[PDB]
Amino acid sequence: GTLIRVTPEQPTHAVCVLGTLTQLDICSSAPETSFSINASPGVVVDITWPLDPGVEVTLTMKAASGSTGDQKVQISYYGPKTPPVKALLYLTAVEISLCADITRTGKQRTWTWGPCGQGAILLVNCDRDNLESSAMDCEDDEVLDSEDLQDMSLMTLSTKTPKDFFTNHTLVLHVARSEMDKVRVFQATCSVVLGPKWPSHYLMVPGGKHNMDFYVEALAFPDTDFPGLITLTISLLDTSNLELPEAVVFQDSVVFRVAPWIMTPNTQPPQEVYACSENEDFLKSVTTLAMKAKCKLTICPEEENMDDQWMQDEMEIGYIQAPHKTLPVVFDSPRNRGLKEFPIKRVMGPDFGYVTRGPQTGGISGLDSFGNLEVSPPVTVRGKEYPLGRILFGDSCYPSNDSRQMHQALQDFLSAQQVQAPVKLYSDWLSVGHVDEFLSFVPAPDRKGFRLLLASPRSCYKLFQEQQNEGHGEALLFEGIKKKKQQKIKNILSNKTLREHNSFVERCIDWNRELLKRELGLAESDIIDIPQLFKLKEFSKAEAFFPNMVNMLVLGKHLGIPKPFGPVINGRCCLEEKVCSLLEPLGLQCTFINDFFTYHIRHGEVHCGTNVRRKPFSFKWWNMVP
Amino acid sequence: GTLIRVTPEQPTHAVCVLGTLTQLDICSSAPETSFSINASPGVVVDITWPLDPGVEVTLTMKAASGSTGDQKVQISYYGPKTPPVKALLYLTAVEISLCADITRTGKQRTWTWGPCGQGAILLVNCDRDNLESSAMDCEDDEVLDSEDLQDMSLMTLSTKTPKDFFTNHTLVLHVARSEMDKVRVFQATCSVVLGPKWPSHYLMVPGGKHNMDFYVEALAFPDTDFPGLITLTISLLDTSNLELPEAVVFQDSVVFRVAPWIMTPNTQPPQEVYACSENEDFLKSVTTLAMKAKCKLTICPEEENMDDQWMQDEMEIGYIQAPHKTLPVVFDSPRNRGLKEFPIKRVMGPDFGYVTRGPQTGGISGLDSFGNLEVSPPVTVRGKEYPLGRILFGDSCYPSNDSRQMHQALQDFLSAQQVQAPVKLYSDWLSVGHVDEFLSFVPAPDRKGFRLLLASPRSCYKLFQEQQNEGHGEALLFEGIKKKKQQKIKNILSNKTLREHNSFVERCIDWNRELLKRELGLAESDIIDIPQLFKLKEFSKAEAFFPNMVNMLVLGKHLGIPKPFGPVINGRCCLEEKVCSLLEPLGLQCTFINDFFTYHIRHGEVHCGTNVRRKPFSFKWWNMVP
Ligand SMILES: *CC(=N)NCCC[C@H](NC(=O)c1ccccc1)C(N)=O
Ligand SMILES: *CC(=N)NCCC[C@H](NC(=O)c1ccccc1)C(N)=O
Ligand SMILES: [Ca+2]
Ligand SMILES: [Ca+2]
Ligand SMILES: [Ca+2]
Ligand SMILES: [Ca+2]
Ligand SMILES: [Ca+2]
Ligand SMILES: [Ca+2]
Ligand SMILES: [Ca+2]
Ligand SMILES: [Ca+2]
Ligand SMILES: [Ca+2]
Ligand SMILES: [Ca+2]
Repeated sequence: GTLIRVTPEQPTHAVCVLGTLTQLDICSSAPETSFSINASPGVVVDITWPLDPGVEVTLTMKAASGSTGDQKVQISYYGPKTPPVKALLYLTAVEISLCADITRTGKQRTWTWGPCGQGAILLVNCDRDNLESSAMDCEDDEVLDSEDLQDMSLMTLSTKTPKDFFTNHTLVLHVARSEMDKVRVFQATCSVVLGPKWPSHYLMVPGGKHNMDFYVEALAFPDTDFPGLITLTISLLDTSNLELPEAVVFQDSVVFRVAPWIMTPNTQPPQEVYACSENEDFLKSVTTLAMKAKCKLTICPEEENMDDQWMQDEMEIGYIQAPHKTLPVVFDSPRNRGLKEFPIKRVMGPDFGYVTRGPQTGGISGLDSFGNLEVSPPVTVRGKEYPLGRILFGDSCYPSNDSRQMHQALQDFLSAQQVQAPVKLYSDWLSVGHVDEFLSFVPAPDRKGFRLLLASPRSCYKLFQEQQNEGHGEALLFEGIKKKKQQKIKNILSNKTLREHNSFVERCIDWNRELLKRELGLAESDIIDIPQLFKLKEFSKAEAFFPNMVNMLVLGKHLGIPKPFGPVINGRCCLEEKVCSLLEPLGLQCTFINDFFTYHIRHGEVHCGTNVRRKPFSFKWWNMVP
Repeated sequence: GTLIRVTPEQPTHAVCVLGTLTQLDICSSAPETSFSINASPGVVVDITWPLDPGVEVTLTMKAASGSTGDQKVQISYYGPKTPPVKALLYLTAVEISLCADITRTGKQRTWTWGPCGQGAILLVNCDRDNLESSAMDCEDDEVLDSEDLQDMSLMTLSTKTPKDFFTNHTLVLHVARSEMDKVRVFQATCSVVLGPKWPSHYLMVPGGKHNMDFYVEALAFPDTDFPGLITLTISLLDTSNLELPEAVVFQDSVVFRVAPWIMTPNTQPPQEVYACSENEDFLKSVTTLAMKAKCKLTICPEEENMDDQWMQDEMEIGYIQAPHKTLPVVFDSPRNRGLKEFPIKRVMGPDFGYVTRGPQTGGISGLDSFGNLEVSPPVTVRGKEYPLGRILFGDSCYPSNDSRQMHQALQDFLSAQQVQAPVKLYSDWLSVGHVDEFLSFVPAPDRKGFRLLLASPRSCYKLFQEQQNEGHGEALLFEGIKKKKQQKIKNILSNKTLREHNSFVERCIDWNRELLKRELGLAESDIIDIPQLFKLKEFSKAEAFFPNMVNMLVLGKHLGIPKPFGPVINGRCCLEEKVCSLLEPLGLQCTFINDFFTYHIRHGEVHCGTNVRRKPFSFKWWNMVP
């Protein structure tokens, strides 16, 4: 909005940016009734008229000027016996537009969510396209490779002005000081105009028609103290008077939203599998499973591992997504065990981003291991859509001196990525304490296109009771293993303290069942119970009695399930048969992997020993309304 | 939600909290068809029935139990040739309700804004009811006075259980560790159960009917890292098994929203005026003005002042408001000049809260003085209501090496009080740089019930030109003052560099005019221009040429306006006459106060030398939808 005051005493000179509302004040300095308005054909006035202040006169230009004051407005004041008196306005029209991909196609004042929303997207430049640097590309103030610009967002300044216009006007590009530490802007022809050191920059623009390209990268993910928006503004300054200060004539802005970090559920098609190298036959089995599922396979060796076999736990592979660019990004967990370097050294790289949260020298729990970080498949809940699913992570039921939690910095980060609205589940009853110890998700061809699997002592008691009823009470759990105390179905069933333990575990699992039902919108027909016994040991914390079968590797329809070594009835482990009877009808393929004397005995299973990069959702996160 | 699994093998025992959904799993452990359901009259089952898993059985109790298992459910399984087989469920119904003033009358799972919203309110306990302490009451972990509880929010736990119930159950009260540093909870009969040191506490509750009262205070205002919600939860634990861990049976919560700090515009009725004590006749004039406006008057003496006369600038008196309690609260500015102690020592006190932001040892601007902090009267803008008005504060147009801004910590705080959605205006062209240097708001009996006053060189040129046209060109500005270079209207008008300066100032004021028009919804008919000349001096920054009349004390309809000492035409200063002609038709009373050789010459005026506590809005902030 602009109000030009017109004065018969002296002509006025004004600039008019096209797309702006220019109005006239004709009354303030009127002489002494009536006025008339004559203007050159480039000017459209909307409004032989009386000198009433309340009546509005608006001026709109159709085209940029070819020279200063090349459009004219003449206001004629007159009365009953007064010769008409003229006020002169000389206008200069210019085109100043700051453009970005506000419609999110790859090419209002605010950023809005959803399919009818508006607002451009910025990716954090947290990958490493640069040769032999150890840093994410956005840690310096330079575009070091041409490929790096593909991660960046394009913004253009179009101007159309007279050839001499910037003799007396200057354009400045700026960002609030508030936001300068989270963005960097390069000018193309390729060097920094805005960023952490500099919140504004004077542009060198020639008169006429000109187009100037900028590349923009984010430096920070949305977080507790950063909602995720960055506004960049162009200001047009009048520098006509050599004594007087600059005078802002016009401001325009674009508002960017920083891309959130997004996880991928087990129901997204797998692309690449990870584990550690002893476990040679364990590695054989996942190697064939990866082959069957068409996945690239990467392995971390003893040298790099530093003895760390829990490839599930230091990292989580998500992705960031903008209309121009989608890339995988590793969330590196602060647990900083022997795998501490793996995400940094050879998961971070060309088109593979990095991020980490939490204290890095100590201040951590078991529940900060990313076996305690999962996501549901897409779900709709009492009408609210979660088309990227909901992050799931384990916690206690209430905070006590003895309870554990994932570090608040991690929880806060996950929440500030609004788009998979986290749900806290109860996992602290488990010795290790990870949600993957009692749940998994698998694809299914019907209902909602998945099933929630839950560990279930109920199902295993039922299974073993049926076996006994059919005469197999002497059947031995742990047939196979040369150095473990074997146990008969009869004695398993008659052990009253084992049954009490498993009643307590069942309760803990039931509590979460119902939590997932409420928060994820599940009916029982969404859920499969997997026969699974547990035992309490050390602080009354639960570990698995036999290899924890729910803690499986999901590679499409190909499943890597820990071999339980259950009672062999008619030539087969009945646990394996029960699992197969439950999952094969969904068209899933179950391979049972011996993880016993390498994973199981150190309190984890196949899922705990592996990790998977999966295909990002096709649904665009910005088309959600969180 | 709860799913009880029933088993003919063995009876089950369950607790049922009234108001909860209890469902039965009848199929899982059914024998081998059909089942029937018989229950005692206290139990209503909703559901001679087939053994289909998908058919749901729900159980609801109407009354609390008098003893354990005093309600019964019996499930009869049968078939074609099978005698009916019974499963037994023994239920114990209890009443566990956590209550607060969720309807906001003084007495869903989420806090919601607006007149049909829900959610209780918590005040920050940032006043000082305690005798001779220097601290806000919420800095310790004790209720030291009975009056202190009036600032606190009541929350009640009602329970109705069997007399022996808490033999095998325990209740715990908790808050996330995330939120414990921002709340404190006392138990009444009076000591702390929850707070910064403790996130949970085991309640001692007797069986039967019991009611336990808690008092809750907030410790933090909503801010960048605190959206302003605090959830407190009660968990019911089963402690029946002496070996096994506690087992959560039921959780319920109340969600509190912390009251935001709120400012009061000049259109709110005044209650108390502040200034500093030399200025004896300045003090006389405000003393009479306060008297006319029925205001208490408090004065800060030379000893305490430390030479600081700018009582506008260290502090801003707002208020916090809950259904049970409203109190004034002083926002103490970090400028920490000679008035540094005044807000702490004798504005903070009984039913007068305190808050401060920003760095306190150095790191400040002129624009952190609270002459640069104002609010508009209530306004509606293109349909959006701002029923408490919009905070207004001064800034530059873009950040440069030479621009100033209010400290980000202050801006962030003001924004996080969502309820007066701040607007940044342009004040950095002014030497001192405060929005009060160029705007004020006054009550008016018509349109929107106020006018925006703006300083206007345009109006003063017009005024002086008319004077000259009427023959008064020799009239002297500064008639009155014995030691200042007087100046004739003729020479004022003919000074071309003065006119250039005032053209630039006009532009800066016009820019804000239009900003206020957009952001506040104003039409010109909302706005009065006040004749005012400026001059540029020192960095081309604007100061007032004569005492800045817009910088006035608004006490209802009684105005304390700086005496301009303008040209005396027909026995009166024509500036004073012009102002009176503009404001008297609105029914305002103008007193012109000589502030010349005490305020004006040190770059400020009457508003700058004073401060006002005003009446809080009657509209309840929580009934807004920000
Ligand atoms: C399943 C999952 N995500 N698991 C990680 C759990 C195993 C791991 N084990 C050990 O640290 C360990 C050290 C020494 C002896 C035995 C086990 C863990 N607790 O993180
Ligand atoms: C109008 C308003 N809110 N004013 C405060 C402006 C005056 C004050 N003056 C001085 O500090 C000063 C010191 C020494 C000599 C003259 C003036 C200020 N700049 O804060
Ligand atoms: Ca770079
Ligand atoms: Ca890059
Ligand atoms: Ca790490
Ligand atoms: Ca890249
Ligand atoms: Ca994981
Ligand atoms: Ca206290
Ligand atoms: Ca108090
Ligand atoms: Ca202070
Ligand atoms: Ca009080
Ligand atoms: Ca103020």
